[PDB]
Amino acid sequence: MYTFVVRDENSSVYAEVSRLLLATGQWKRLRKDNPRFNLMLGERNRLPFGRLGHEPGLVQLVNYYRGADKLCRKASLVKLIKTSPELSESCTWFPESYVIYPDEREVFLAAYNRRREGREGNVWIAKSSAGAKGEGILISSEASELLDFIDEQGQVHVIQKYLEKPLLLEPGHRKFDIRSWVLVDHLYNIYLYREGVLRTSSEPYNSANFQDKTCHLTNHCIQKEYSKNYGRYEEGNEMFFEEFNQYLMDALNTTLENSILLQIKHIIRSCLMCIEPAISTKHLHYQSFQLFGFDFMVDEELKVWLIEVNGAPACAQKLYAELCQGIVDVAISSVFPLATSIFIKLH
Amino acid sequence: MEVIELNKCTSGQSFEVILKPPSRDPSLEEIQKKLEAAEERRKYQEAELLKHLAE
Amino acid sequence: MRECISIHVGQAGVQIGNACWELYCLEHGIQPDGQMPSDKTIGGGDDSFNTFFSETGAGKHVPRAVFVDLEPTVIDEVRTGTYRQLFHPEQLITGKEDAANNYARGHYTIGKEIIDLVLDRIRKLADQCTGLQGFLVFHSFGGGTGSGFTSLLMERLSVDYGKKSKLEFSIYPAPQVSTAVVEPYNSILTTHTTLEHSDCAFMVDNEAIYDICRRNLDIERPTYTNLNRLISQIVSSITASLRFDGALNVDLTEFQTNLVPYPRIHFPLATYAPVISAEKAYHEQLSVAEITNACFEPANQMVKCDPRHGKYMACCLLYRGDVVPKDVNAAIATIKTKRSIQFVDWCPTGFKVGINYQPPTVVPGGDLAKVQRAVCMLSNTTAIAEAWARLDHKFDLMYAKRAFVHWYVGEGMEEGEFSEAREDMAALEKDYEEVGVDSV
Amino acid sequence: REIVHIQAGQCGNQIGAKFWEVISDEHGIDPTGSYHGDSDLQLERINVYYNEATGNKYVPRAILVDLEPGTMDSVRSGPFGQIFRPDNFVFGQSGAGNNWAKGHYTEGAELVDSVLDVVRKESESCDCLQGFQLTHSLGGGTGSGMGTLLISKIREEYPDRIMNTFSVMPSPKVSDTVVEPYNATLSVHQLVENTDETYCIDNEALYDICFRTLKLTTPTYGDLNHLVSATMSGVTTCLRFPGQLNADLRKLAVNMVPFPRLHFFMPGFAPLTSQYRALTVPELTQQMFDSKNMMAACDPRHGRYLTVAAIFRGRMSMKEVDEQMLNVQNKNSSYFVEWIPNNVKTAVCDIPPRGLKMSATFIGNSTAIQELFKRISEQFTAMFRRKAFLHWYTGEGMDEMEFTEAESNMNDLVSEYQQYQDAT
Ligand SMILES: Nc1nc2c(ncn2[C@@H]2O[C@H](COP(=O)(O)OP(=O)(O)OP(=O)(O)O)[C@@H](O)[C@H]2O)c(=O)[nH]1
Ligand SMILES: Nc1ncnc2c1ncn2[C@@H]1O[C@H](COP(=O)(O)OP(=O)(O)CP(=O)(O)O)[C@@H](O)[C@H]1O
Ligand SMILES: Nc1nc2c(ncn2[C@@H]2O[C@H](COP(=O)(O)OP(=O)(O)O)[C@@H](O)[C@H]2O)c(=O)[nH]1
Ligand SMILES: COc1ccc(-c2ccc(OC)c(=O)cc2)c(OC)c1OC
Ligand SMILES: [Ca+2]
Ligand SMILES: [Ca+2]
Ligand SMILES: [Ca+2]
Ligand SMILES: [Mg+2]
Ligand SMILES: [Mg+2]
Ligand SMILES: [Mg+2]
Repeated sequence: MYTFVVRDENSSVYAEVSRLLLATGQWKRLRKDNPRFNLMLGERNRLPFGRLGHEPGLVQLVNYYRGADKLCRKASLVKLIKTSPELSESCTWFPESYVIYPDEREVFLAAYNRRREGREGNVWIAKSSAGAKGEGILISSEASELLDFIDEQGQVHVIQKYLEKPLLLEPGHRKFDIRSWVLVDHLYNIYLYREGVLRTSSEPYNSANFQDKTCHLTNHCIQKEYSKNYGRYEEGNEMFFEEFNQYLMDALNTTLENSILLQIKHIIRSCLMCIEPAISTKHLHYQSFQLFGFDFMVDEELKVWLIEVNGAPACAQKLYAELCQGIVDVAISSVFPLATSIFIKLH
Repeated sequence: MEVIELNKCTSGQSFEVILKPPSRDPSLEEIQKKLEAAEERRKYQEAELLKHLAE
Repeated sequence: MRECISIHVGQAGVQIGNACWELYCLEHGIQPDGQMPSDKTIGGGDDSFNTFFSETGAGKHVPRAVFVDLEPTVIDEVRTGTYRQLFHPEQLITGKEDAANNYARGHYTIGKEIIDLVLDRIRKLADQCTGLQGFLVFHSFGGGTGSGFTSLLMERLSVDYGKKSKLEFSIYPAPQVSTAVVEPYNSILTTHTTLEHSDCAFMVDNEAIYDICRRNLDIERPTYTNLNRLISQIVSSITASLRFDGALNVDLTEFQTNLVPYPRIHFPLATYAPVISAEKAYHEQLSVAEITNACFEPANQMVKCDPRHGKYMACCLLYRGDVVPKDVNAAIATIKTKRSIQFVDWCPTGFKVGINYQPPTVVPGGDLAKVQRAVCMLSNTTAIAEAWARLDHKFDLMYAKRAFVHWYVGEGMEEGEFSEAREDMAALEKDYEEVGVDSV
Repeated sequence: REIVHIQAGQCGNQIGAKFWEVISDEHGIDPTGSYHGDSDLQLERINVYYNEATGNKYVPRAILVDLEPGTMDSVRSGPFGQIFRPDNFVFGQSGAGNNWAKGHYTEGAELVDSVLDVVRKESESCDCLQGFQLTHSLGGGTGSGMGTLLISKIREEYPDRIMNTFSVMPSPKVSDTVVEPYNATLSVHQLVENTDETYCIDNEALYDICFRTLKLTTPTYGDLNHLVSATMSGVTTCLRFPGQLNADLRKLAVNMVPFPRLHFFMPGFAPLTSQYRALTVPELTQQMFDSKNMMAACDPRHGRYLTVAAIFRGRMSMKEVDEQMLNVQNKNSSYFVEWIPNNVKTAVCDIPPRGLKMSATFIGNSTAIQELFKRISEQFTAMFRRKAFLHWYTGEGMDEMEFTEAESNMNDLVSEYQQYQDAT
């Protein structure tokens, strides 16, 4: 039989993957530190990639790409986009962004002065990776409050042009963001899960007051605790593609595929092709796959912007079964075979 | 991308390419002490064995 | 001209030494009886090949080599083999019984009894050198003799030849190739004791050589002979510059100057291409661009690791055969736009290139096809620390239970030497991390 | 790389004689000591076990010991009996009466210096003695009591040499007297302190294999000894023949024994057949790890392997051997300790044993061996609790306290094994 080890106990996704693997009767879970495994479901931090692929007679596979963190941290994502010629500073689907240390403190003020002098909208957002779990975010129109805020936190932050003109769902006049799940297998095929989730705001979008931040930040934890109207429009502030597509037809006479999904597929492909030579495990002595969470914003012109890339995403409750089954089919059984497709392959 | 310090002989050549620029020991006596100290520990352990066997 | 003395310790060192000197003789036109018809200076000379060979009055070319092992059966093969006439008996040194895979037995118990004899025989070779530059030392990490006696000898070489350089060729243990259970212990113990005494060390992982023999030579179960003839090709390409006319890596000092800017981080990664099966009836000869590109494939490295996730401190390319500088630069240009090659900040991004026009020599009847051009890349990359991590983990698993420790204490080693050596390795892995990785 | 072989008492000499018959046939040595083989591979390591005599005869480096003459007259009359050096038969007349005290303290002590005189003479003609192998039973008096006395005196004279024993453990299923557990418990304590490696050969296992697997309705000692001699040949293959493993008894001890007292091995052999059928490498590897092929009646599923050595003999695919060996581990990885990496070692030799195209020999250092010492311990205590049969030992000058101490020593051994069976 095939053998695997589980080293991330907090992963909702691979808890379910491991549950499915055992139920096939053809996989056995070994102890955390048994080196004789075929499959490692690895820890989030300090995954020991250097100990993979040295066990004689075992084809070994791990559920993380070494080096994919470059895409999945807020600071290094900005750096990767600016310095990669495939993406370039002239990248049209990623907001103007700068990395600030308590370095790009100077150039950020250069563009800030330019916009404010031109009387343009000058609202920015400051965020970081260390600012996890729904806090440590500042939306302001004054650069003073943004730089003063980062020095007090004391960690590497990004300042980004805040999308002042989002697409607003009706009724409710409300903000949202789109989560897409993407699976990259050991052959570096890029699979987009058919089902995405809109994570909605429950409160009407207020362009005057950025201090409240319940109608500005769409995270499921900020809407579950600080928001009135939570749940009235959609269960759990989650709209799925069928309803959203139907909305775009009724409201804006277009479809999710045409107005949004072509851009999303374009962005996913651009990001993952850019880092392919750095992280591909083709010809390597062990193989990798990884599940990614891409977060997108849509403006009122139906232009799609990339906000961030999550390297250890969770799944929406109603989508856990389908996607986890798809992970076993496409990423695990393709390497370790047992005795219609829910993914769009991005070529 | 520049080539520098090209040397040529009838057997071959050598040169350098620069793509981008940048930005106490133990004495003889001390070794002898260590080796003798280990031997003494070996002798001590063997004497304990032979003492044990004499009992 | 400045001489180099080669020292081969234990089974692995001796058997690899035999494969190297055999290949050296083929490369220099020296027959097994030591005669060299092309050397027109009879009885002497200061040619480049004289760095490795002395000369007798009868025109006999004798390796500047000492072979040391604590049991006699492997060196007895040298004494009766094809090249038995090459060496004086004074150069082949055997003890009565071996170190039983036990570092402490090779280092303390048996080593204390044979070390002065070995130094006497090396002194005899040194006394024939007008300007000895230092020593090339071949040994396994895993054997009791290769680990334990080598570290004792290196310490004494530092005392007796203080100003002389010392390079290592070290065989790193792999379960696919006849390993013993205690080899992680012996590897850590000998690396700790030898570290301060070695200026440059080329690690060869038996796992990587094994898999190259399986994949590229189509040998299902490689023997030591298959393994060692491949290793001796890599060794030959590293030492070619000491034995032939040239201007790169012309003395041992230059190895550290070109590959080792930080003294403790002195383990260059070797990568070699192409390795082609001699039984391959149809073969298309590979271009400069293709063999150079192959130098950045993990599958061709002497130690399996991923240089994309480390940083380079230095990089040397050593070509043999039909290669001209223009092809090399055109190939480097292409690779830099395709591969992840990142140097540390305080080092220039570049390559020292050496070309020798003579293509690799292949042993008649061997497994390796003759090729028109080959390259060995020596790169000091922090990625080689993956091998130290793998070894330290295995050490930690056994040492937590003190499994087998009594065998070492019973030879007079103190238990504290284990954790002292483990602590040194921990600092070593930390040094690679500070040099090679950026904060996440 | 010389080994000096010693065989003591009835069991020790009958199993020892079979061992020399088997390996003499493997090395091409006829019963008169003349070599008549066909491969020089037979002669490359002949000196490990044989001295070369004047007329190019080969003589076992073997010393034959007993306190009564009967079994050694049988050996001398036996098939290869003339091969042994006549001066190496050392024997008394009184016997030891299945009594460890007679062997260790009274009758044996009168004879032991004569044995050491012969041991000294054989060692003197060794270029570089590896060490000693002893064959004996633990349930009688001579092999058990005089055998362990011998081991103690050899250690005093050769403290840096390896001592290796093949020790037959008693079983009520194949029993001569009720005092066997006393004799075995007294001996185990000696072995814990004074051997480096001991092959535990359980007469209960031998009987079960003859009965259940070989379909012998009425096993005899001779049937039992066939299994022993095949196993002894198997575990000494790498000493006796060339191969890529360049290892002797000390290298075996270094890599098999992670803690000095835990040096009691479970041997096994495959095939065992009740035959002309081809055995495949998968079958050979499956059987060699099967409890039913083990010679110590212990269930390996009841413990964990600290270390394993596997030796394959015959012309077979080494690639297939590795695959099956990796398969066996990767399947049953809950029976190997995870804190000794690469603790299963595979070795190969081209020469198959007599009458087989291929075979495999298993050497396990498993914590399950503790079941063997528990069984002896229980049988000991059931008698010792009532001081039953003790007068046979106190009449030779022994005290009850020495029994209490041997019992505690074996219970400690059992607890040491149990401490590593849960070690994680
Ligand atoms: N590549 C290669 N590795 C070898 C060779 N011989 C042994 N090894 C490796 O070296 C290690 C074993 O050590 P040896 O060199 O044989 O031991 P030794 O130095 O002779 O020491 P003792 O025999 O213990 O006294 C194992 O990892 C072997 O795989 C060889 O010829 N080639
Ligand atoms: N540049 C921008 N312009 C407008 N709104 C933005 C923005 N960047 C972020 N937001 C809003 O802030 C929310 C939180 O931003 P961010 O993506 O940094 O949080 P996060 O890292 O917690 C996402 P996840 O929970 O998936 O990891 C987003 O969901 C979005 O609604
Ligand atoms: N396997 C085997 N066991 C034997 C043989 N002879 C005796 N035994 C066992 O050995 C023990 C008796 O010891 P024995 O050697 O006869 O007494 P000794 O002559 O005083 O050493 C009992 O456990 C017997 O079952 C034999 O030839 N083969
Ligand atoms: C003299 O014969 C042997 C000597 C050494 C070994 C041996 C055993 C086990 C090992 O790991 C548990 C090992 O690493 C090396 C050698 C060995 O096992 C193969 C031998 O044959 C049984
Ligand atoms: Ca000359
Ligand atoms: Ca020095
Ligand atoms: Ca008497
Ligand atoms: Mg995030
Ligand atoms: Mg050796
Ligand atoms: Mg009897």
